[PDB]
Amino acid sequence: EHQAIAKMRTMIEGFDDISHGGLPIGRSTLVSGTSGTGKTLFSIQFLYNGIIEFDEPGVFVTFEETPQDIIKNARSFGWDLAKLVDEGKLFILDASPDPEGQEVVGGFDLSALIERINYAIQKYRARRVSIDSVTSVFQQYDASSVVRRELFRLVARLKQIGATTVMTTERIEEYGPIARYGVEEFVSDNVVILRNVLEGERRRRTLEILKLRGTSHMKGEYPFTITDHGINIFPLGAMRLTQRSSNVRVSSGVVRLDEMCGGGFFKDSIILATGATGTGKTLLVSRFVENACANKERAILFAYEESRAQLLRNAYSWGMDFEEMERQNLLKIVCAYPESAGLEDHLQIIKSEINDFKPARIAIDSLSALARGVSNNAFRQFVIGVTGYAKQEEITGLFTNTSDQFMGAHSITDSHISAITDTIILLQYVEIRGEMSRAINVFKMRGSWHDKAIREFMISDKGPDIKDSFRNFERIISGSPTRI
Amino acid sequence: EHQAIAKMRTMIEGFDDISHGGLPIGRSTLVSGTSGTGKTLFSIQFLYNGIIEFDEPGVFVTFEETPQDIIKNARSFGWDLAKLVDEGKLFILDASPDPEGQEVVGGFDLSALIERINYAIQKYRARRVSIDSVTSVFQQYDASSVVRRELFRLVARLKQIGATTVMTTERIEEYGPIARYGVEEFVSDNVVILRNVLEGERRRRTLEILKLRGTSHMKGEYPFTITDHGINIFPLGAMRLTQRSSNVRVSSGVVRLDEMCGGGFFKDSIILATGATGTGKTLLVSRFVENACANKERAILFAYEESRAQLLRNAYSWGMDFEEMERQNLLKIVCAYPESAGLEDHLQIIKSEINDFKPARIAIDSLSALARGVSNNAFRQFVIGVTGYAKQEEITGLFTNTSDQFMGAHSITDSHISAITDTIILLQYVEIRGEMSRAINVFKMRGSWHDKAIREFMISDKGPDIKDSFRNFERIISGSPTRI
Amino acid sequence: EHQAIAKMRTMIEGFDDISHGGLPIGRSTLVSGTSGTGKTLFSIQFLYNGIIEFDEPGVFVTFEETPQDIIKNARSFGWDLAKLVDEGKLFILDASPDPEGQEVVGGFDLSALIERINYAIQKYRARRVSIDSVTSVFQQYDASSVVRRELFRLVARLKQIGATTVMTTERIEEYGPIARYGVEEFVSDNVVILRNVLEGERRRRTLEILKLRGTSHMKGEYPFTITDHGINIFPLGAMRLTQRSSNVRVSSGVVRLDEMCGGGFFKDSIILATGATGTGKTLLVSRFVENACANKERAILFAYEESRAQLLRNAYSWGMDFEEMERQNLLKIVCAYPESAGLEDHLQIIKSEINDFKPARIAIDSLSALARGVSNNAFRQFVIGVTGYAKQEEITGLFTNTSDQFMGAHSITDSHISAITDTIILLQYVEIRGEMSRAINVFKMRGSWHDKAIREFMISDKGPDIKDSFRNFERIISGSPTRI
Ligand SMILES: Nc1ncnc2c1ncn2[C@@H]1O[C@H](COP(=O)(O)OP(=O)(O)OP(=O)(O)O)[C@@H](O)[C@H]1O
Ligand SMILES: Nc1ncnc2c1ncn2[C@@H]1O[C@H](COP(=O)(O)OP(=O)(O)OP(=O)(O)O)[C@@H](O)[C@H]1O
Ligand SMILES: Nc1ncnc2c1ncn2[C@@H]1O[C@H](COP(=O)(O)OP(=O)(O)OP(=O)(O)O)[C@@H](O)[C@H]1O
Ligand SMILES: Nc1ncnc2c1ncn2[C@@H]1O[C@H](COP(=O)(O)OP(=O)(O)OP(=O)(O)O)[C@@H](O)[C@H]1O
Ligand SMILES: Nc1ncnc2c1ncn2[C@@H]1O[C@H](COP(=O)(O)OP(=O)(O)OP(=O)(O)O)[C@@H](O)[C@H]1O
Ligand SMILES: Nc1ncnc2c1ncn2[C@@H]1O[C@H](COP(=O)(O)OP(=O)(O)OP(=O)(O)O)[C@@H](O)[C@H]1O
Ligand SMILES: [Mg+2]
Ligand SMILES: [Mg+2]
Ligand SMILES: [Mg+2]
Ligand SMILES: [Mg+2]
Ligand SMILES: [Mg+2]
Ligand SMILES: [Mg+2]
Ligand SMILES: [Mg+2]
Ligand SMILES: [Mg+2]
Ligand SMILES: [Mg+2]
Ligand SMILES: [Mg+2]
Repeated sequence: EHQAIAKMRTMIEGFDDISHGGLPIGRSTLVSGTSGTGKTLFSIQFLYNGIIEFDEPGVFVTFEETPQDIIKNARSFGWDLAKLVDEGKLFILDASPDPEGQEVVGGFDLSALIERINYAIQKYRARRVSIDSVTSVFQQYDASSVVRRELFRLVARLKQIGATTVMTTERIEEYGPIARYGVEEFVSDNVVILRNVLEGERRRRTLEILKLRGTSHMKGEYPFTITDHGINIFPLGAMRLTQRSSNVRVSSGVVRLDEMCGGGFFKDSIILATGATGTGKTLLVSRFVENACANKERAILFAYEESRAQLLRNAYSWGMDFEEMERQNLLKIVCAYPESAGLEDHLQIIKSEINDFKPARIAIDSLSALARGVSNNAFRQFVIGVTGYAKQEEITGLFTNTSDQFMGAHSITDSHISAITDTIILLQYVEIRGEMSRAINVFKMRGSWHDKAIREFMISDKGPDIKDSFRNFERIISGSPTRI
Repeated sequence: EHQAIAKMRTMIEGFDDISHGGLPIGRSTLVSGTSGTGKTLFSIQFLYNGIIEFDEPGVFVTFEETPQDIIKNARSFGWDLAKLVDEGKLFILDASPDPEGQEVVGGFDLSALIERINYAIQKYRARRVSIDSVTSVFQQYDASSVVRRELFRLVARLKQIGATTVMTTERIEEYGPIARYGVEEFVSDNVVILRNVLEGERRRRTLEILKLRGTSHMKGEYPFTITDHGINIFPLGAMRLTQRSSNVRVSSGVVRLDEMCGGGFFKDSIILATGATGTGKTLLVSRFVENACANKERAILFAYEESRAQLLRNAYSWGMDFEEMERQNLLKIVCAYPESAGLEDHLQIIKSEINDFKPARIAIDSLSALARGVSNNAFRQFVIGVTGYAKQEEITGLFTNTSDQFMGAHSITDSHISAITDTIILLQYVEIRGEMSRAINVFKMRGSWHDKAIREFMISDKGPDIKDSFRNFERIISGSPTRI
Repeated sequence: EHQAIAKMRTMIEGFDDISHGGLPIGRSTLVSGTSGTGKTLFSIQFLYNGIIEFDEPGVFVTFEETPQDIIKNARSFGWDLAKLVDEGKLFILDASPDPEGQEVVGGFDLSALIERINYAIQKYRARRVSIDSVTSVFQQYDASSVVRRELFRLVARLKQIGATTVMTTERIEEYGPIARYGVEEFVSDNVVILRNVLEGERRRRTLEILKLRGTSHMKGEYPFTITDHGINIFPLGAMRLTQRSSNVRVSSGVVRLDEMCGGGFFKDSIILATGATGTGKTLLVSRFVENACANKERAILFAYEESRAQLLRNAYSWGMDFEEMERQNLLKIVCAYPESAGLEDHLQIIKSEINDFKPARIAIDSLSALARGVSNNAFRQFVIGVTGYAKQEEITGLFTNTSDQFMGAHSITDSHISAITDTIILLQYVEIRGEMSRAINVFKMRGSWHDKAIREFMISDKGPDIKDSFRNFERIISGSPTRI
């Protein structure tokens, strides 16, 4: 690796990519954020992984949380630090005050502390050190100048010993100064900022490596989630554009359509189905799913508009029995409101379910539903994310999109995802003789030829029946054609 | 223990969903909010439910409000604490100052206080403790650093006694620091934020669990309302997408309509009637209510546009007698201006009326009326609300929508709810031979077949007469056809 | 007293509707706001209304203004305080400092005053007290901490005393902290905020009951005014949708029009005349107002576009004499530019005059003129106000609206009021053979059946003459027809 600085791996999903390999060894990383951002979690996970993956003893210095609590809280992610303390791989160095205390101590303690820590490190042959809430130590009565010396002194001796350190710091504003005293930022070798931005009553956690003296790294903010497994990062912009592509074809579930697509959809492709309410995107999805099961293949249907029940009532009405699909353990239906969590979550949920089910086909009914509230920029990042995972996973995926206006829609999508998709399937109403008839169309395909006709189609208990084109009409797209 | 972190239930409607079980046992939780946000209410309702639901004795430490008052006010919600005091189930520890104050009390009190609290905890075998305004205590002449210690101490000692406590703190900026000294947030293991956000002369009460060291919890803000039954929170993002579905139909009040819908509306469905003013949605709504009492069933009509008297005058003129409807106790008309309150409130009023009247059918005349002033995201949240609640209750609901523009409308809804609804009914004006005639169209029906025609219809004393389509016109969807 | 919180009416118009009863008895209510928000006025009008409505003596404690001025000023609203002081009903407890003095007199008088006050309370059998500018007292040299103690002592004492008080406080920002020391907020049992919101060089006073401990109240801000009869608040959200409705008919003033509305306008209804400039709204208004005089009924015409003198001319050129109308005291013209006062002030002026002339009919020439500048929500809130009052007052109302664009207007009103109105009349230009001809059209009626034809009409010295429809045309609504 062409980087001048030797790094250690956090083994924290996504972090090592963001930091181009992990935390510089022998240095210290300031990890700061507002309340409940995941600082303690980040540092504990840092020592944990260190012990489990590389047998690297760790020293956890705590200034506010009690050693029992640090061990009790860790059980939230099924981590047993008590077992590690007994094995002598983890040492929690208690430096929290006692509920009786006095006044004055943040100085010689800084010298006593260093000596304490050098003892633990030497005794336990420690390779990693995280210092949780150093902020609270000189949070006794100090100014910025006194803080710079004490921190620098701490960091400096830690570097002499050779310990790779992680120091947590608190902030009050999500975007203003990096840390409380506006001094930590510059004493540290590297700086990580954990945010938890509000905006729209939802909460989005992001991680940012602001600086790493010596090497490069990914810049900006990256979304993450805390789970029963700790921190989980998606470097959405680290996603390389090297997806495998094959000319393999797969049916859509509708024979006539497959012809229209010049032999069916591609396996390695993303399909977009757009049209106004009532056109039949939801239907098309059903048929897309069923076909994956009719060939003994798994498929997931992430529904964001219809209940699990309704999805069954309507599917049966179109024939195709979903009950059996789930029993045979070939079709897995999800279902959840887009307002039940921000995009990151939705993205992460979609991924796990893709891992705990090895789907060959996936269907997200209504991206345009996920687009509610969120800003366009946030949505497209979401669309690149789903769309990208699916691609690198040889997982054919059909996406749905309802257009904000029936008849007259000038754009295939109000979100402008169009270029992100390989094959687009357009549905639309046609006002013919006082009636609302449907018309299906294969607008585009990248590897195939595809039919260029705008066929009309009817929906029956049997399903979608693709008929013929309105040859004798003008302005079909307008929605209100003229008979010529 | 060798497991995660046990939680205690607060029985506060909604909160135990948001917290994934309730408050972390053996720990304290900082509940802070600006003036009048519900901090005290929350703390009394935490003790109260702990007594009345599990018989867990409670201690209430008060620092400003007098014990007599605290009991006086609880009456507001039909809470008799004085009774619980006598039964030794609840103990109100008066720590409030006397009208003849004295200097320096930042230590004697700290341990003298715990001494008392502990004494009380042991005496009444209290399981719950809630302290009101710990803020006021060091509001004598202290700085953040001194504040941090005192809380660290108060919090630490309570832990030792093993008390599951609720601590109240006051703010000053709805989105400024979480608490008065920007320190409390980091000392507490758990933090709850209660907000009374202004915005457009209206106030919206929300609740957020910023963090609970040790476990998971729903993130973000959640709207709640303080009623005669205390705090009521609506985790609008917790409602699952597991609504029950069936092929059971229900008439509309319009037989020709029922025909166009393939045999009537589904009971388990959401219908939406859109069109310009004058087309006839308020009509379709009455014709809906009636049909619910002719089959001796109970229905509620939430009107926000026309008064109660008018709804009657116009209903009689269409025939159907609303008078009898009410007497027979099968029909209940509410009526109230959308400006009379905020969305959160309206949503609740809708629900409580559904509970006290066991409705079969429900209709909201003009969702678009409720969309006045309020942002779009707030509205959809409302629509998802009243919509899913109905869906899961087996309630057949009809929702009215008045598109901003007569003729030319390119979208069924300006708000864009058309995708959350099951069946869409479209009314529109059609300029014919210098005349303004109507038309009706069953735009979409998820489970049924429904008529695809745009039938013209007249309105008389008898009601709505759905005639034929204009099979000899072009561009009818535009309002100004072209005879051919 | 083991009952809910009992309140005491302030008799301040509107306040008792918002506060669900009035100020809670025996408790102190904080009332703060920026300079000149009506603070003093409030407390004072609180002690007055008491003396004159329930003969409850009152004690007024002033710390800055002199008793002479407090009385001299009250004269601004026709309140002879001087008299009430004599009749021992009101006692003004001067507590203002003199041009000379000393210092180091902190809580010294705070204790002495709580006596002087108790004195006058018993001495005059006082039930209501009001302390104007408590803030100015510790505005000598205190910190937030010293302020919280002094206020708690005072409030506590007055509470023991059993007095129902109103304490005045000053703010510096309309939307920042509640009171100067951000401490009063929490010390008070009730907090009311008076705001004098600037915004576009226009000032809008609003009052808000932030909290009332132990009881319910209306949330949010509320516009109010300061007139010669004291504070006047309009609970526009409190107005119920319980308006009386009848099938009585009345005449538009245009026979042919009445026929079209199927027998005329309903007495209990609101008519909206919509059209581009020149169409003729001011004509219908003229005609509508004249008709109420022909039947010796009183009617008011609130003109916001044309002057008194001009209305006369143009109306005499149409026949109808407005001169006699006024002599016969059957017609009352108003006239004022919308720019001569905020919506709040207009709405009131509209109401006051309706009370000083018992109108049976009402005409507002150009709602769209009142819509100038003001935001859309602030407008609808004015429409609903005027619309409602008229409605519950059995007064027939005709409101005019000029659409922003002539020909092609795709919406009746730009402000969207159309769903707030019972009867919609639509005037429009029709380009036929290179000439601009008119057309009248009864868009909708909630009771009657009305005509659906779009009839062209012409204006002469006789007034409006409704002719025929354009049966042989196409795209009339558009304004640029096509003959078939
Ligand atoms: N199993 C879990 N799943 C999801 N979230 C969790 C889980 N366990 C803890 N959390 C969340 O992790 C956060 C706890 O923060 P954490 O313990 O990482 O330290 P911190 O927020 O950085 O600092 P502080 O000590 O000031 O709270 C909380 O927001 C909490 O809800
Ligand atoms: N049994 C059936 N027989 C005939 N037509 C049906 C039947 N079921 C559904 N349909 C038709 O299909 C439409 C249902 O739309 P569908 O579920 O396919 O998804 P969509 O229109 O793409 O998206 P959305 O959920 O927004 O409606 C109805 O509007 C209706 O015309
Ligand atoms: N029965 C009730 N129904 C509706 N709202 C009520 C009722 N009783 C009280 N309220 C409202 O509840 C709020 C009272 O807040 P509460 O006393 O619980 O705590 P706080 O204001 O956050 O803190 P503190 O009381 O110590 O100042 C006020 O907004 C009040 O008007
Ligand atoms: N007795 C009647 N006979 C014939 N037509 C009537 C009668 N009453 C009302 N109408 C017609 O019905 C329409 C009334 O509309 P309705 O009250 O049904 O609700 P809407 O148009 O959907 O919404 P809103 O009128 O509140 O804006 C009028 O436009 C009118 O043409
Ligand atoms: N007759 C009146 N008509 C219209 N406005 C009036 C009349 N009398 C007084 N006002 C207005 O009323 C307000 C008087 O405010 P007031 O003295 O009651 O309280 P304040 O200014 O809020 O606080 P403080 O007087 O303690 O400084 C001013 O804005 C003034 O212009
Ligand atoms: N004596 C008259 N003879 C013929 N037509 C007249 C006469 N007076 C006015 N008109 C016509 O009536 C129109 C006057 O409009 P009017 O006063 O009725 O109000 P408006 O058109 O509704 O609103 P606005 O004030 O914006 O013009 C003129 O544009 C003109 O065509
Ligand atoms: Mg934190
Ligand atoms: Mg921490
Ligand atoms: Mg769908
Ligand atoms: Mg309280
Ligand atoms: Mg309407
Ligand atoms: Mg209506
Ligand atoms: Mg849709
Ligand atoms: Mg002033
Ligand atoms: Mg308070
Ligand atoms: Mg005019």
